[PDB]
Amino acid sequence: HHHHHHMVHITLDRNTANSWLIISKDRRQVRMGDTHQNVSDNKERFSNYPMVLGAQRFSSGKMYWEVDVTQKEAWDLGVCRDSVQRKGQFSLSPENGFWTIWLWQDSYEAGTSPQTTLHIQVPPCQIGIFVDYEAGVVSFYNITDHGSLIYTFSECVFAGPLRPFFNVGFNYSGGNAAPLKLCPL
Ligand SMILES: OCc1cn(-c2ccc(Cl)cc2)nn1
Repeated sequence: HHHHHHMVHITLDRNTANSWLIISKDRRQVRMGDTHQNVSDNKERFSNYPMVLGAQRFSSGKMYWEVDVTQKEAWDLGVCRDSVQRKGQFSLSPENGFWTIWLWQDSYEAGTSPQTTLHIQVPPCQIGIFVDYEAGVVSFYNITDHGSLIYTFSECVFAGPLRPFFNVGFNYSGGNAAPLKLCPL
């Protein structure tokens, strides 16, 4: 792909984070804490899952960023509507305002309803995410495998501003403590 030139500098929004997340001072890394991180509750925080949004909102144009997932067992990445549900249980689907892929139990899947099996020969250490607002496209790239395509959502009905979306996943196993990191341009 040749999307690298639409690179944008993404930072995480502390106020949206689940209360167990630890966001780095530069707002470029997030990981699961071993306890509640001593923050007040608010209507923006994801309550049920270890999720956080980017601060940036996109309503036009072409945007590209990269996320490091090295040595994680589970995570979700992509974009979502600014107005997604924050509280209670929900599925990651375009009907609920999410355009995402994930790793879970040694398989990669796209957040369609129902979910779609992905075919990845080279487990990614870094994922590239490309959004074309006008075209209604979200695409995912395997940076470890020379930028190979993972998945394209097309005919997307965004229906509002978009925010970068992150889930560091649960760490029930003790093997999923590693952070998500926004990679430099
Ligand atoms: O480290 C064990 C661990 C804790 N969590 C967890 C689950 C749900 C929420 Cl809302 C917050 C944290 N996941 N794994």
